[PDB]
Amino acid sequence: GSSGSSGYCICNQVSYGEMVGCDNQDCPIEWFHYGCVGLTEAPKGKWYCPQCTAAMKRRGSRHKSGPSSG
Ligand SMILES: [Zn+2]
Ligand SMILES: [Zn+2]
Repeated sequence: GSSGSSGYCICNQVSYGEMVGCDNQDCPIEWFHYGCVGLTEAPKGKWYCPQCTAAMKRRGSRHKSGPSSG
């Protein structure tokens, strides 16, 4: 059993250093490192973690989620 860190960022590490809270409160992390996501500096506009933008993108165009059979 590995205990100690709260595992937040995608790297499964504690929430330290300059972190950017995902705009989507629903986000399971809502906290990613700047070096992990690549943010030399705070985002002027709205910033969405790579975990959401990936999901939202699929839901957008080609929104076809039917029954899995075959
Ligand atoms: Zn990280
Ligand atoms: Zn997110």
